[PDB]
Amino acid sequence: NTFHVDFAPNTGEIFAGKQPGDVTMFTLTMGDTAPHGGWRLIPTGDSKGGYMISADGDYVGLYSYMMSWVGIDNNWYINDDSPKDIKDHLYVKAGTVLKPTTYKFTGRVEEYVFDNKQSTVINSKDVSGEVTVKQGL
Ligand SMILES: OC[C@H]1O[C@@H](O)[C@H](O)[C@@H](O)[C@H]1O
Ligand SMILES: C[N+](C)(C)CCOP(=O)(O)O
Ligand SMILES: [Cl-]
Repeated sequence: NTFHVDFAPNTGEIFAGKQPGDVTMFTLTMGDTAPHGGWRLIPTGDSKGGYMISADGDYVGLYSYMMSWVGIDNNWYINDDSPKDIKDHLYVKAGTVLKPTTYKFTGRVEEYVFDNKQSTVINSKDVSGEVTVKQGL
């Protein structure tokens, strides 16, 4: 089926400290050419509520560009009817302190349709990814 999703950690190195600017932790690309109503990311496990979890026991908040956070529902969502693959990124807010360790994210992605118009889930995939933060000496 034409539904597809790519959840990948960012290739570039991340450095421990107060992040100098917005830094992408993960890249998320999902799409379908044939009809649907929208898309959502439901964080799972210890990612509950939009969080990366460190091997030091720290949660760090993830933010989105394309989608919008609904905490009442614990999901990022975006409503769009179009074939164009959605280019979205999970990132950390500037000034966010990162520690030189391994940050994990688990979730599941869902696709839907509106009739009428309340969410019916057409597809799901379980995304996950990790990013290991380097150090500045
Ligand atoms: O486009 C409808 C959306 O409404 C939001 O409130 C909800 O959190 C999403 O899961 C989705 O149902
Ligand atoms: C934005 N969030 C509520 C999903 C995560 C929390 O972010 P922050 O409290 O780490 O800034
Ligand atoms: Cl957000």
